[PDB]
Amino acid sequence: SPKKTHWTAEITPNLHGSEVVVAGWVAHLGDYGRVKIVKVSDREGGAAVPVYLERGKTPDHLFKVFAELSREDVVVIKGIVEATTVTRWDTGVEIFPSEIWILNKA
Amino acid sequence: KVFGRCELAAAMKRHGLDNYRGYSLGNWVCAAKFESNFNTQATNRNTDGSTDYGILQINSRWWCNDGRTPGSRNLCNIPCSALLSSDITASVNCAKKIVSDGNGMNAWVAWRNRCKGTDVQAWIRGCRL
Repeated sequence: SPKKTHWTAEITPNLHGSEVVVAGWVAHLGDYGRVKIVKVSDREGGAAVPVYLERGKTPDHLFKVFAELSREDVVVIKGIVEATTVTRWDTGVEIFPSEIWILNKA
Repeated sequence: KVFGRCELAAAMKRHGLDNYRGYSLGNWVCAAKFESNFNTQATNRNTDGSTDYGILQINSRWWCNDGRTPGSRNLCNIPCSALLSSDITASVNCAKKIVSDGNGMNAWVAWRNRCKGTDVQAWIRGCRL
């Protein structure tokens, strides 16, 4: 398990392009087919950073890890930050993972 | 059925997609274009055993039941075949649930890669709405 480099609230657009390691629990799961989204938090009443799995861009083996994911699971995730425009549905940041570790099942 | 650009915009507007969850009509027309090319029969299998169906390429893993996808949730509570009719009511209804899941239209990869952040209104401009 890699070592946490940022809190989910510390993941900001400035980090665009750099590699980060976040650690927390699964706040939310979304499976839409070619796109899967897992939101991770490490502080109650704090930010949940969206982690993105996109077929054709994300390493295929990570889609298996995602399949074993449940809400409240504790995970460690290494990935690249990408900046986006803040909207009702966009935090302003996204993480594209290269590793997804499950430390504990709910 | 293969819709015409303006024909589809009118149907989507009629079904109340304009500004649904904050997304202007152009977004929905643009998404359909790059997901299904306006074809309601659109069908595509993925390597994971799931399939995408209809004008908006809804996935069989969580959202519709096609009877051959493991881990089926069928959250839209409709058979995937209902997403193939020339009547887009089923697709629209299911898309409304999907776009309300918590991630907006980010559920659609084609929209993300081809539509998001562009002048989407261009896809309805001119048509008599």
